Amino acid sequence: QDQVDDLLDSLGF
Amino acid sequence: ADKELKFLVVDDFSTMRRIVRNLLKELGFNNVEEAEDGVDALNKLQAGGFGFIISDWNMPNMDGLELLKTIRADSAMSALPVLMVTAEAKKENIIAAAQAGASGYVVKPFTAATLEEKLNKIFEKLGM
Repeated sequence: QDQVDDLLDSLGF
Repeated sequence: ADKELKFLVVDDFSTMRRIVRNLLKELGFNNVEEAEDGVDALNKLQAGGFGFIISDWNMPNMDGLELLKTIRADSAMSALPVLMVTAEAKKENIIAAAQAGASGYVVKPFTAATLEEKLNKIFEKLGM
């Protein structure tokens, strides 16, 4: 969840 | 973005299409059409005028990712904003969406506020 969220944030989603 | 931007909402579940349409209406976007899967979506896109696509991830005949790639590889539709909607955020699916050119990626269900937020991120990025 934390990781999924950070991935989305890094990609601009 | 223009209030009259024509959206195409794609999902094989009619209720979800209605809900997304109602959320768009709540934000002032009234020009909305629907498609039941990727094939149906491409068929209606051939008609022209569309300015934004919101598509579910899992649909029969042609799913969301397949629809997204088709749009991005098409000379006339290649730049159309495409917001992908999924039942579950997964690393692999997120990376796949990025590779294929998704403008956005959001998990359903979502509120009007969330939708507005995702649309505005895309509009800003594209200078719309």
